[PDB]
Formats: sequence, C-alpha cells, structure tokens
Amino acid sequence: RKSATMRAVKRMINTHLEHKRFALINSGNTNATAGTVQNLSNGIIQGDDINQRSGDQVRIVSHKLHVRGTAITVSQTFRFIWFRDNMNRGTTPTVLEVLNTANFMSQYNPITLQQKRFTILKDVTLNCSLTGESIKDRIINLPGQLVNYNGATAVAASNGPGAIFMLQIGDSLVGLWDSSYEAVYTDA
Amino acid sequence: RKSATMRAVKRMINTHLEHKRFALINSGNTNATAGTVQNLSNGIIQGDDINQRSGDQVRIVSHKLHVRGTAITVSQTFRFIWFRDNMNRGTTPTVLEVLNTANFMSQYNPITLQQKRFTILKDVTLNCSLTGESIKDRIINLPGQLVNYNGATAVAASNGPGAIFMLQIGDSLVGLWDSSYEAVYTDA
Amino acid sequence: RKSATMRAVKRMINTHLEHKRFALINSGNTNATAGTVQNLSNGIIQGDDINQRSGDQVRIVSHKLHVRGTAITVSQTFRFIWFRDNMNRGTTPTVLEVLNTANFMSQYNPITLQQKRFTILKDVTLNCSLTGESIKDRIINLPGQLVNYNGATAVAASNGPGAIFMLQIGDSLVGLWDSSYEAVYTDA
Amino acid sequence: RKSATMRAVKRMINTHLEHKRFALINSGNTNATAGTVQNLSNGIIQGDDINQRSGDQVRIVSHKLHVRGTAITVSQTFRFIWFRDNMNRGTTPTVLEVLNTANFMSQYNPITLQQKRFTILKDVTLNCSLTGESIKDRIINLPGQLVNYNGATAVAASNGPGAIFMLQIGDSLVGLWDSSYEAVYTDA
Amino acid sequence: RKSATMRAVKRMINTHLEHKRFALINSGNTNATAGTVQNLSNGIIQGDDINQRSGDQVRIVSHKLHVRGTAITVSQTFRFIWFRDNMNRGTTPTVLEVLNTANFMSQYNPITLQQKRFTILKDVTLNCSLTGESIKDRIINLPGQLVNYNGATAVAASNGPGAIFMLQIGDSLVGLWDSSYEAVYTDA
Amino acid sequence: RKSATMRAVKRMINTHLEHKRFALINSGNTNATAGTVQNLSNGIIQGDDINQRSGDQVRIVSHKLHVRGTAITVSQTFRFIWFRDNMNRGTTPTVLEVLNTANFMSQYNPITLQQKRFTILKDVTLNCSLTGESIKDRIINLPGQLVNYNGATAVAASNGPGAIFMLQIGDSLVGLWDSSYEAVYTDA
Amino acid sequence: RKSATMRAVKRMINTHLEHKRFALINSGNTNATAGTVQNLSNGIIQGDDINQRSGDQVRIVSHKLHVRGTAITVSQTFRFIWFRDNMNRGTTPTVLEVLNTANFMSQYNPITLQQKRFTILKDVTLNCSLTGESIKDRIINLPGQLVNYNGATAVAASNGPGAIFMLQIGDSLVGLWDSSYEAVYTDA
Amino acid sequence: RKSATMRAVKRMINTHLEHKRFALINSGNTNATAGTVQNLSNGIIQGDDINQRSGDQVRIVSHKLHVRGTAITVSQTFRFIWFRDNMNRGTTPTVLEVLNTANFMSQYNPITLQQKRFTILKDVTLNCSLTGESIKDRIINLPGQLVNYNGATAVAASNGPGAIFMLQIGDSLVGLWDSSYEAVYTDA
Amino acid sequence: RKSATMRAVKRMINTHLEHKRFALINSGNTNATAGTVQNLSNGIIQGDDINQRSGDQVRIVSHKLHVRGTAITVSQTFRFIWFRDNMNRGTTPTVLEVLNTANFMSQYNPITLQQKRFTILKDVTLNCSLTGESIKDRIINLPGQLVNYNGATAVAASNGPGAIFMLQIGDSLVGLWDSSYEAVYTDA
Amino acid sequence: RKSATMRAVKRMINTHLEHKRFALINSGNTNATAGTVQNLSNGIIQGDDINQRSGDQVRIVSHKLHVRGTAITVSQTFRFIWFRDNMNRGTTPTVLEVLNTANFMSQYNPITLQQKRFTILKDVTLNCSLTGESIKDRIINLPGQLVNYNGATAVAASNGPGAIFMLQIGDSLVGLWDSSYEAVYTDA
Ligand SMILES: [Ca+2]
Ligand SMILES: [Ca+2]
Ligand SMILES: [Ca+2]
Ligand SMILES: [Ca+2]
Ligand SMILES: [Ca+2]
Ligand SMILES: [Ca+2]
Ligand SMILES: [Ca+2]
Ligand SMILES: [Ca+2]
Ligand SMILES: [Ca+2]
Ligand SMILES: [Ca+2]
Ligand SMILES: [Ca+2]
Ligand SMILES: [Ca+2]
Ligand SMILES: [Ca+2]
Ligand SMILES: [Ca+2]
Repeated sequence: RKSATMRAVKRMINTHLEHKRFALINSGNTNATAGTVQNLSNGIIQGDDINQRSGDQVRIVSHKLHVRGTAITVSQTFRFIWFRDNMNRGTTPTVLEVLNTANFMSQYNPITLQQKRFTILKDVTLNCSLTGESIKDRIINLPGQLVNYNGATAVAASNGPGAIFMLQIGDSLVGLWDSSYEAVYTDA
Repeated sequence: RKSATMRAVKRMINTHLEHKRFALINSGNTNATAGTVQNLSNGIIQGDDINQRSGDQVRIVSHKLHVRGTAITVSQTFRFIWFRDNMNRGTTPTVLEVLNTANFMSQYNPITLQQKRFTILKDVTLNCSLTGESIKDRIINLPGQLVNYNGATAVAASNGPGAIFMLQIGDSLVGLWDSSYEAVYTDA
Repeated sequence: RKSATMRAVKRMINTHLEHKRFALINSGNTNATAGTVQNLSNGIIQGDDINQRSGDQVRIVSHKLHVRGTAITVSQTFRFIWFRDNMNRGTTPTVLEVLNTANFMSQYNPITLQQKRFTILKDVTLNCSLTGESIKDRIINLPGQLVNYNGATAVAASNGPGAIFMLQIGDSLVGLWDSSYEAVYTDA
Repeated sequence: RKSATMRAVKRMINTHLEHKRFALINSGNTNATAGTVQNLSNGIIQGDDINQRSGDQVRIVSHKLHVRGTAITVSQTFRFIWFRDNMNRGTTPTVLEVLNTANFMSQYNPITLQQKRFTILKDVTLNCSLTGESIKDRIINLPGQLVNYNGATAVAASNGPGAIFMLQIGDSLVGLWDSSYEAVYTDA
Repeated sequence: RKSATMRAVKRMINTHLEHKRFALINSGNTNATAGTVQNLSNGIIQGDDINQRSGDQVRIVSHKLHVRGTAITVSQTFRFIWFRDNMNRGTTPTVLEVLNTANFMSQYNPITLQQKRFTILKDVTLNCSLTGESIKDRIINLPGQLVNYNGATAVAASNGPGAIFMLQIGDSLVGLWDSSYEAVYTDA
Repeated sequence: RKSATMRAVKRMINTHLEHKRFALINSGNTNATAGTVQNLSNGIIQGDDINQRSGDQVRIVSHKLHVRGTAITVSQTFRFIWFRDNMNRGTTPTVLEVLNTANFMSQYNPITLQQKRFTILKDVTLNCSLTGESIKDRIINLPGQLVNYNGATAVAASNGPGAIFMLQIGDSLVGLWDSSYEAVYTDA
Repeated sequence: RKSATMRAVKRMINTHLEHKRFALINSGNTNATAGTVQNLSNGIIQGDDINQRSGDQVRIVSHKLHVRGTAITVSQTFRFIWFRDNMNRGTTPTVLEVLNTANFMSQYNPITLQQKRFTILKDVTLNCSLTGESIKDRIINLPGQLVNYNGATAVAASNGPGAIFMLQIGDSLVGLWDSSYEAVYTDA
Repeated sequence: RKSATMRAVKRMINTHLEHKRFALINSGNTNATAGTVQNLSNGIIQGDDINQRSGDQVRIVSHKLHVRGTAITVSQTFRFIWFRDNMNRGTTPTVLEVLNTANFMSQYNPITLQQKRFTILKDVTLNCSLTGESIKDRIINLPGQLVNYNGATAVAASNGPGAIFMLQIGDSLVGLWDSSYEAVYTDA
Repeated sequence: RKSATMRAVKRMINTHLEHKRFALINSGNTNATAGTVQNLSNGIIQGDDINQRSGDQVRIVSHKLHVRGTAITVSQTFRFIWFRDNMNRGTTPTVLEVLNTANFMSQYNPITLQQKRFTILKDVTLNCSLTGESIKDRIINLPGQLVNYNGATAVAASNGPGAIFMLQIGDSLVGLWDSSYEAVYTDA
Repeated sequence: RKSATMRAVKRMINTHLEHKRFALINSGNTNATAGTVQNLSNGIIQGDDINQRSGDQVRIVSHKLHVRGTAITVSQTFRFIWFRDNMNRGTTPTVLEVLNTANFMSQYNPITLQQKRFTILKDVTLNCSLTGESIKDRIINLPGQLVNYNGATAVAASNGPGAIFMLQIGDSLVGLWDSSYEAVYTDA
C-alpha cells in the first residue's frame, strides 16, 4: 500500500545519489589492558574523491567492521566495542567515557549510557588460546546513520555527532590485533 | 491526499540532502543618501566546505536578514530593501535599477518592477531618534529559492539569476548601520 | 495512477538536483580508414565547477552529438558510431572491439555485441560528394544513463562502466571531420 | 469541458484585442566565423501605429523567421540560432553568452543555459555547396510569449526580458545570407 | 491475454538461448548488367564457435544488410535485391530465377514468384550521379526466419530452404559496389 | 497463479535442455600474502562434450565451491573470495582490482565495487591453528548466472562478462590450501 | 463482425483462384514533348499460360509501375501518368484525350475527367539534372480493378473498359526513359 | 456456428468450380533394387480439356493411387512411397533425395525430411510370395493440395512446388508392378 | 484451458529446437536361436552434424523400427524385441538380462522386469512359412524418451540410461532378417 | 481435505505392515586416499527373520548412518558419501563412478550425476586434528525408498536398483574410521 509507495520513493531517491565508499585498514596493534579508542568514520575528509565528502554531513548506508585477534605468549581475551558517538564535539572519546572502569570485563558507563551519549553497535569478545584457536576473527555488517563533522581534515577535532568509533580492550599487552572498516555512504 | 503525499516525498528528499549554512556580518557602515547595494548570497563560493557550494546552483531553504541602525548627531531614517535579482547576469545592481529615484522615500523602479527583474523580499524603514530610540533593529526570516551563479569566487561577476541583495538608503550620511545575514541551503 | 505519481516523484527529485552541463568541441580531424575512437564523457573531471564532478558517478540526463563531414580531393564516406562502453575498466576501446573488421563498411564485433560490452547509441553515415553536397552534418540528442569513472582526471584510465565514446571511420584519409558534444547530467 | 471553457474564454479575449503585426527584412550579410547576433523584436517601438507598441509590454501570438544562405567562393556552413533572451537588461547578447565557444560547431554556453538566461527557439544549419545546392533557406513559425522592453526607441538599451534574437555563425567570411522576420502580437 | 502470455513465454524461451551472431563483408565488386547473386546466410558453417551452427537449422532472429554503390566514369544505377530462397535444394539461384529478364529494370519472375519460391525482403535502387551524389548507401534491418542447410561447409550445396541471398544488377559495368551482412540467430 | 504459471514454463524449458556439468580440482597450493586469483569457469571450453560448450554463452544453473586450508609451521589465516567478474574483457583480474589493498584483512576496492565490476559470491575466512584445528574446509553451493566468453580455449583471454573466479589471500606463505569447483549449466 | 465475415469470405474465395502474373519491360525510349501513350494491360492475351487470360475479363489484384528517367544533353523533365481507361472501346487513347494541351506542364482534359473517362492512378514528375541527379526513378504499387477486353491478341483493338495505360510527356526530345510493369490478376 | 457457415461458404465456392479429373495408368514395370521415381501430377498439362489446366496452378481436391505387385521367379518385396515434393524446381527427385540409402529397407533422408522438402503421403510395402499370395495390391484415397507448375507440357522441367511423385523400390529385379493414378482438382 | 496453455508452451518450445534425425540400416543377418541384441540409439555420436549430438543427452521425440524376416530352407519364427534400457551403465545388454531363458518362446526376465531395468517398447513375432508367406515385415512408430550417453563414440561403453536396443531371437539359424531404424530427437 | 485423508490412508496401510529392522556395524577401517565403497543395504538377505526379506524388493521407511573418524599420526580428513545407486545391476560401484577423480577433495562424476545414476544422500567431511579434536562423528537419519535386489544372499551380485552404499575417502592412510547403519523397512 502507501507504505510500499514510500519505500519505493526512498529507493528511487537512492538511485539518484552516488553511493560513496571509504575503506580502512589497521593492523599490528597490541592488546590494551587500559583500552584504546580507534577512529573509523574520521578518515572521510572533505574533497571530491570517492572516499571523500562534501560539507560536514554524510549519511552512511551500510558499514562493516572486521576485527581479528592473535594470542601471543599467553592465552588472552580481545574485546572490541563498535559504537556510535551521538554527541561528539570534536574529540576522540576516552575509555572511561564508554566503560564503567578501564577493565576488559567491565559493563558500560552508566551516566553516558543513560543519557545516550553512545549507541553500542556491537560488543565482540574474542578468546584466543595458545592451546586451542589462537587466531579468531569476526565480521559485522550493519546499516548506518547520519554522520556530522566539525572539520575538514582527518584529525580528532573533525569528529562530530554520529562519529563511528571502536574501542579495543583486553587482559594482556602482548597479543596482537588487526582491524578493517568500510562504509557505504551518500553525500547529497 | 495529493499535496500531502507529495509533501511527504519532499520531506524524504530534504532529509537526504545536507542542509548547508552560510553566515555573514557587515558592521560599521555609514548611512547613504544616494544609497548602496550590498551582496548577500554572493559569499557562497565554490568548494567543499559547509558554507561553500558545488557547481553553479544552490537552493535556499530559508534565509535570515538582520538590520540595525543607530542615529549619529541628527535623527535620521534608515531604509533597508531585502530583494532578489531574478535576472542578474554577473553584476551588482545599481540603486536606480531598483528605485525610481535615488532618494530614501522613493517608490520602486516601474520598468524593472513591471518586467519582474527584482522580487522585493522585505522593505524595512527604521527611524532613529536622538531624543527617543536612537537604536532600532529588525530581523526577518523567509523561505528561499533557487540561486544560480555565474562564477566560482566572491566577486560581482559570480552573481547569477536568483541572487540575494540588500539596498541601504537613508536621509543622512553620518549615522551608522550594521547587517548580518545567514542562508540555509541545499547543494544537491 | 500510482505510475504517474511515481513519475511526479522523479520530477520533483530532479527539481532538487543541479543539472550540470559539460561541453566539448573537436575540430579539424582527418578521415580514417582504420578508424579512431574518441572520448566524449571522459572530459568530466573531478572538481567543484559546473562541468566537473564529485566522486566517481554522474547520471547523464541528456546528451547531444554533432558530427560534420567535409570531402577533400575525393568523394568519400564518413561513419560516426556513437556508443556506450558498458564494461570499461580504464581504457579507450579499440576499433576491432567495436567493429568486426577495421573497415567503414563492417558490421559490429559479434562477441562484444553478444556480451553487451557496448550499446550502440547511433550509427551515422555521411556521404560527402565533390560534385554534389560536399558538406554534411547530423545532430543526435538522446537521454543518458549512469556513468562510472575510474579516476579523477581526463586520461583514458579514468574511463569506467557507462563511458561515452565515438568511433570515426571512413574510406579516405584526406577529408576532414568535426565533432562537438554536450552532456546534461546530475552529480548527486 | 471546463478546460475547453477556459480555452473559449481565451479565444473570446483574443477576439477583442487588435492583433498587431511587425515585419522586418535583413539582406546582404556576410557569413561570420566569430558570429553576430541580430535584433528581431527590438524594432517594435513605442507609438500608435500597427507595428508599434504602447507601454513596455507586448505579447507575441506567433512569430516567423526566414533565413537563407548562399555559398560564395567556397562551400560553407550557415548556422542560425533563433532564441529568446529571458533575462535581458538592455543589451544585445554576445556570441559567447549563447555558445560555449565562438565556433559554428559549438554547443551552447553551459552556464547561461543552466540558469535559463536563454531559451532556444530553433537551431538551423544550412550547408551550401558550390557543386550542389548553393542556395538554401528555411522558414520557421512558432507561437510566442510576453516581450518586455526597457525603453521606447529601437536601440539595444530598449531590449528587455523576453527579447527575440538571432545568432548567425558560419565557417567562412565570403558567403552571403538573408533574413526576414514577422511577429503577430497583442498590445492590450 | 493469449498473445500476451505466449509473448512472455517466448521471451523466457529466447532468454535461455544463446543469440549467436555472424558477420560478413563483401567489398570491391563491379556493377553487373547481367546481374550476380551473392550468398549471405551460407557462411554460417557447422562448428562450435559464435558464428557457426549445430546441425542443419538455425533460426534468424534479426539480420541486417548494408549496400553501397559508387559511380565510376558514368552515372549509373545499382539495384540490390535482398531475398529469401524458400525452396533451395543446394544451389545459388540464378538471376533469371528471380527476375523476368536479366535487366536492372525488370519485374520479378512471374512463375517463381507465383509459387513462392522466393520471398523478397527488400528491393533497393541506388542511382549514383557523377554530377551529383556519386556515393549512396542503404542499411536495412529486418526480423528473420528459419534457415535450413543441406551441408556443413560454405559451399553452394549447403544452401537449403530459407537461405538468404542478395541479387545485384545494374546498368553499367565499371562502377563499384560494397556490401556487408549481419545475422543474429539462435541454434537450439 | 500466473507467477507459478511462468515458473512452470521455466520448469518445462529447463527439462528440455541438457544440464551440462564441469568439474575442477586444484590442490597443493601455498598460502599467499599478496594474494592470487584463480580461474573457475574458464575451463569450460568450446567443444561437443558434457563439460564443454557451444558458442560463447552458457547459463550456470548452480555451482559449488569447496575450499580447504591446512596450517604448516605457524598458525595462519586463509581467505577465499568467490566472486563473479561482471565486466571481464579477456583477463584474469588482479588482487588490487578486488581488494583495496593486497592484505588478507582488507576491505573491497571501493571504485570497482561501486561500479559493480565484481559481485562477491562468498567471502570465506579459515583460521587454521597448529594448537587446535589445523585443517578447516568450507563448501558453498549457489545458483548461477549467465557466463560469456571471449574465446574458445582455456586461456585468460577467453574470460568474459560473468566469469567466475576465486581470490585466495592469507597471512603466511608456507601453509597449504586446496580447492575444487563444479558448475551445472545449460548451453542452449 | 459483418465486414470482417465478408472479408474472410473474400480471402477464402481468393485462396481458390490462381493469381496470375504478367510482366513487361519497355526501355530506351526518347522523351516526348508532344507525348506518347503506352499500353500496359494490353499484353495479357488469350490463352492458357500464366501471363495469358481466358475470355475477355481479368481482375487485377495488384499492379506495379516502375518509371526511370535519364537526362541527355540538357536538364529536363519527365512526366509519367499512370491511368485507367474506364471507357475504352478498342483504341489507345491520345494525349489530348488525357491532357488539356499536349504540353508537359498541362492539367488534365476537363471534359474527359468530368465524365470520368479516365481515372488517374499516379502522376509522377521526374526532374533530371545534368549538374545534379541525372537519373531518377520511381516505383508505384497499387491494387487493381476489373479489366475488360475487346479482342484476343495484343493489338489496340483488344483494349477494353478498364485498360491500363501510361502517358509519357516531357520538355525535351533527347533524354531517355525506361519502364517496367507487372500485374497480379485472377482469371476465374 | 461461424465455423460451420465458413464450411458452407467453402462448399458453395466448390459448387461453382468445375471439378476436373485426370487419369493415368502405368503397367508392366520391373521391380527396382536401386529404386525409380515416377511422375503422377506431371501429366496435367496446359490446355482446355477436362484433364488439362490453365496457368501454372491446380488445387487437387482428392487423389487416388493404386499399386499392385506380382512376384516373378522369387518371393520379393515391393515398396511404393507416395509423396509430395513441396519444393520442386523443375526436376524429378532422385531416390537418394527421399531415402537415406537406395535400399528398400531404408528410412527416409534425414536432411530433406527435416527441411520438409517432401511430405510422405503413404508408404506401402507389398510382400509377394510364390508359395503364398503372389499378387498383392493397395488403393489409397487422400485429399489433395495446391500444385504449382513450372511449364506447360509433360516434361520434368514443368514439375513445381506441390508436385506428386511415387517411388518404387524393391529387393528383386524380375518381379513386375503396375500403378494407376487419378486426381480430382479445380483449376480456377 | 491452462492445460492446453502448457501444451502450447510445449509446442512453442519445440518449434525453437532443431528436430535432429538419425537413420540406421542393418541387413543380411541370420536368425539366432540363442538370440542377439542390436544397438539402435548408439549411433548418435558426439559432433556437429544433423545425425550427431552435443553433450551426453538427447530427447527422442519419435522413433521408428522396421523389422523384416525371410525364411530359408525351413519355416521358422523371427522374434524382435524393441526395448529401452532404463539403467544402462555402458554395455550392450545380454539376452538373459531380457528373457528368462535364451529361447524364442520365453517370457521376460522376472527380476529385471520387476526392478524396471528395461521397458519393452514392442514385442513382434514373425512366422515365416516356406509354403505360405515366406517374407514378413512390421513397422512400428512410437514417441520417444530421454537418452543418456556414457561416452562420445559409437561403442557399447557410450550406451547410457535410456538407450534403445533390439533383441532378435528365433527358432532356426539359416533364415535371414533385416532391420532399419530412425530417431527424431532434440539436442537442446 | 483429500490430501490429509490420503495421508491417513497411507498411515493405516503402514499400520498393517511389519516394520522390519536391519542393523550393521563396520569398525576398525583405515582411511583411504584412493577411496573405498562400502555396502549398506546389501546385508538384508532372503529369509524369514526380522532383518531378512522376501522376494527382491523392500521399501526402506527410514535409515540411519553413523560415521566416526579418528586421527592417527597426522591430522587428516575423513569424507563419507552416503548415496543410493539408482541403476545398480549387481555390482558395488567404483570410486570413479561417483567422484570425478579419486581424491578426497573431488567433485562428483559429471556423467553419472547427470544421468542420475546416483542420488547423494549425505556428504560428510570430518577434520580430525591431533592438536585439537582428534575424534569426530556424525549421525544422519533420512527417510528411505524402494530397494530392489538381484539375488538372495549378501554378495555384490545381489545389489540392485535402489541399493544403499557409502564411500569413504580421505587424505591419509593411517587414521581409523568406524561406521554403523540401520534401516527400518517394510517387506510386503
Ligand atoms: Ca565537491
Ligand atoms: Ca555532504
Ligand atoms: Ca525621549
Ligand atoms: Ca549545486
Ligand atoms: Ca557524483
Ligand atoms: Ca503594451
Ligand atoms: Ca556443438
Ligand atoms: Ca541448430
Ligand atoms: Ca552456448
Ligand atoms: Ca483456357
Ligand atoms: Ca477471365
Ligand atoms: Ca489454374
Ligand atoms: Ca544434448
Ligand atoms: Ca519383499
């Protein structure tokens, strides 16, 4: 009925927009017991290319995260938290903004999750064993939202509301992890 | 049921376009008896930033003029004419193109208003009194239109059909006026 | 019915997009017995101007080809094949990719036409006679399609799927031909 | 029905207005490689006669262009571009305002055609051959529109929005062309 | 309706069959006053390639003839008779089988056209004038029929019922003519 | 209903065509960090046997990939990318045509995936652990599409639009991988 | 439903009758300023062959005239008048019976056209130029009527009501013309 | 309904046509191991009698074949193949055109039967035994078709499309066979 | 109705496929008391001719057996068993696979007829009497089924599921029998 | 409705038939690189007990296969192919009849799978790892079909159409596998 008419309107809108693609790779990082936060959507900068943007908005159609862990010298845990910062004013968020404590086992920060500063996209835990599977990986594909920006370059000050991030935290410092990201997006 | 569904299609179209914003300030200008014409939409130049444009068209969603006059040494009248040039071929229009005579009390130019060279957005008259209210101001908000451009930079030759202008004219030379403008626009 | 309001949805979509225009002229070329292939849509490069593009996709709304032959020293034939390379990977197609043999009388290449590598837009034959009408010309105007690109500049490696090309081939070497091209397109 | 009732209203209106007529001839002109622009509707001046106007507006009911080409010393091309200047502010448009380059093979000016500064009524190419048909001609009849004026006399400063022009451009300087024009119009 | 559903069944049948293509060229031939008969479909021989066939039947989907004539030393006429031999038993048909007399002006053979031995596909007459247009061409595209074969190779004995031929006849001997032929066919 | 009627029409079409079958095996290959691209559909060559083809088209009904990896001397990753080359013009595609970088973690090439040069059929990642499960395999079965060919033999120049390939890439060089492939197809 | 039933009756009547064919050629005739009248249907004589007749009636199903002119020594006009004599009593009609004067420019004879002695089938005028196209031709195909006869042989006295004729008249004596005629007819 | 009144229309058509009859007897012929082909419908020649024809077409209403074998010196087989040559061009068909080999046991020629050069009316096998029934016979009565002719007399060159023939072939040379034929036909 | 719609779908499928034809003859064979088994469908080998096949499947549309027996020196019986081997794996079946004992009077093999290894097409018994009718024949025509092949050539190892055979068995050794076979088939 | 009461008819039929059960165990077999084929349904021999049969037919209601691999000295792969020979004539099938090559990675035999000689019931791959899970197993339970037999005892010559077999093939020779089988069947 009319709801199918409106979804057809959305599809024919999307046939007139270029679906731009940005890809990213991030390899050879050590497991962090205190945790690190990695930028994902920040690499889309202002310009005229296929992985660049016009203005301070894109609209992510779909976006895909691939994480991979490798246990070195001990069996260990890799935790990856794919999340969206709905309220970013030009920073990279810290670990204690996202987690209640800077421990890999921790639950989320109660205040920032109550006020919906962050939306969790996926919480992935890889347990890599030196006597079992020492290499584990996970690929997650999700539809995206609006991404606002506060600048033109690929710095932390260009992050805006809707910026996509990944937190890595684990129980060791020795093991290694890799990451890759793509985002299909429109820039109308 | 016809305009409502076409209105919803307009909502879905506009939620896919980046609404870009350009702001402008213009302070410390003397009152003009012969009148001057100021540029408003000309400062949207070609580029990739939020206040810039792609190509030679933008479509103003809404735009806002703020005028303010203050009387110096005599009581005087400030007249601000917010207008759109429908037929601009790369100039800034003169005062006698818009007004019948170059006087602050004048009615519009009959020939150019007959052929609809200009559309008057708002005609504002501020009377500033040194024995009463010496400072007056006025803020006007309007929905916009298509703006064509004839160039890439912020010169008069880049003005095209649909360009937004402001005419200031008064009855003294010594009083001061300020203006500020902002336009919300799409660049699809 | 709903098909016509879908048409009105498409028209009001196209109202919000800038219709960018690219123009090109190519004069003073000799008739070729082995044939040459000329680039048409390749001249739309990345940038912010009215004849430039963002990203790697444009959608040609309409595009117009003007070919013109002039007989020199003999009465001769000019053949112009306006075509779309549906599968281009960053080249300019050869004459034997399009035509079964490199002769002006030849039918199309059977394999590349069976696999729909090329869509023929228009095949135009001008017979210019030194005892008759020594100058002939033809203008063809057609609705367009999606054009993909593989690069940012105007080289052969930026041609992509949907690229517009023109093949000239004739029966003499000494006659002259001119061509010109324009493309109305959106770059959303 | 009601649409034909409104059509009968329009016919009853047009039976109460004098249909004025203006004729023009322009013979013995050489072919221009850079191009020239000729005035057509400029010759309706203010006055009380049958080919004159009252005020600054007329409404062209129908208007008819006749062009003719004659090859002298070489076979050549005559290009005639009948067009309406929608945005004229008291000039005769130049060639580069209409055409992208000043060549007879050129496509239109992308900027001025995007902003609809000009509406092309008819584009006519005559190829005249000293070994074939040395004389060619073409007669085009079209319904008209509102023509505004900016003055009273038959000068370029009296041209206004909706003025009718013809651009001649060719590939030689030697051959001769002729023109004639009529306009049937109401002056209510 | 019945025709619509059988048409959809026919499209689903044809999209499951390979549309094979055969191309032919035939240049540099003199005008014949007695007339000659050329083979068109005979070059589809038995084999496994895209321009070959399996068995003794193909079904031509569409096929395309291109004829071209050029006058040498006299103004002359070229006649081309595209025809299908419905009843061929392994020959190339003679001129007097098709035409009532071996003259370029002659009507068809009354007996063989009465018994429907031949079906005329197109009868094309080119008048080439050395004081006017000395080079003429004509391209004809038509849907095809079943073709049977009496052999495997490209000899006249492999021609069968449904074979495609072109008769050329003219009024001079010295002028030249060119031809080329394409056939899109299925081989199920 | 009528959709099931066209479904039964497709059933009766397919029961009148021979379902031909081609099988391939490919063992004893080393893990590649730069990645290699293997041919799958290319082994169907022109001929008259059950695993051969007529002409330059087959229609794959279903086809089946079996990959297998075994870790040697280190725990490692094997990535297999089953993909269809929609736009192949007689090559074997390179790794950087498919992947954004030549690394086993990399996302796809943004340009070639935007223009739909490739369609990914399956992306399979095997992590082989010398302290856990050092041998992994994966069998994928999928319905097929049309395959075009540019030649007759089993060379890369015979690959055409619709050709089937497998990209293998990993994080070590010394581990081994095996593959086998089946394609059920019609050749009508 | 009425006319279609009677139409099917006529078609099934015509399936039971032999469609007899008569062909004719007439070449190498000089252009006549006073005009000549040529016999077309008179060559169907009494007998038993395919181009002969039984009795004094045939019914022409369709019939085809081919005229061709060639300018010699001057550019000249060839006029061919294909016509039916509805009232022939065993003559060949003169030129002044058909035309008002024996001039090539003349209109028809007013008395014989008022009383419908003649029905004009086609009036064809060929202008052949020694500096343009010196050879022109025309083929006309028409359905026929009843032809009565007054005798058995191919003489003028055998012409009857419904006899088919061709008048040639021109403006020179030097140029040459050819003719051919064909008639499909039933003889029940 | 209308189908029966179309049948009545056909019957009243056939009431107005003379049903002409031709009769033929062929006695005293020896059995043939290589086979012979006999003419049946060829004996209807041009003329005015009851067993003759006008033009080149008759329509056989019904036709009747009587074959009769007689064994001499051995028990043997007589095979009679009554058939219609659909594509005859003025010959008598050979035995190898009909039969795959020239043996009495042979199946039909696959190529000429696939292209429908011949329609088999009746295949009749008589086994005559010198210790049993030494004389056998068979009469077959069938409705007929259109017969075209290529000449006026009773020679092989007058056979045309639709001609009726009979093939005798056996396993001995010394036995005798007789045949007789009649054809009821219309000659409208 | 819709069943006739599916029937028309089958007819329109079959008019798009070549009906290929294979013919066989087999003469001069002695009567067998132990019985022999003859190959019928095996002679359709892989190739490109009208009596050859593509791949390993054909679909027999109709096929025709002709048997004939002649008594020598004794009155005797000839039995012919036309049968389809449903389950053939590359052999010629033996007599005891079909018959319960190797005698001309025997009923079928109970096990192989229970499991439907064979389908009997026709069981023909000719009694040839030297004091009566010493020569008998019988022609059987039947619609066909799918035939699979296990090879390419005309050997017993190419016989597959659906192969057609004839078993001959009798009660004497000295009498002679003849056979021939046709198969109309599709090879899509 | 009628489908449910036909189901109830089948259930009340199966209530009156004894559901006979046969069980089988096969332990201690080595992994095979060339592969072996094991008999499953062959052990149901003729007799009167619960695991025996009457006649040559049973109908398997359900049947259950349990395979189990154990890695010895190397990590290896066990492949078990549970299949039904639809066309067995008293053999045990070879490995090359089922698989295209005698390798554990191989796809199926294309010819025998096209002619449906075998139906694959289940293809099972066990990867046993000496550093991981060294013992794997799998139980598959399926509804059965008709089984025909060719003899009374448990030899290969009693296998018939519908016989159940298992193929083991692997990549090592020293690892061990066990299997067990049961079949619930009726013997009416
Ligand atoms: Ca841009
Ligand atoms: Ca944007
Ligand atoms: Ca005060
Ligand atoms: Ca824009
Ligand atoms: Ca774009
Ligand atoms: Ca007026
Ligand atoms: Ca083949
Ligand atoms: Ca074929
Ligand atoms: Ca094919
Ligand atoms: Ca007669
Ligand atoms: Ca008559
Ligand atoms: Ca007749
Ligand atoms: Ca086949
Ligand atoms: Ca039983």
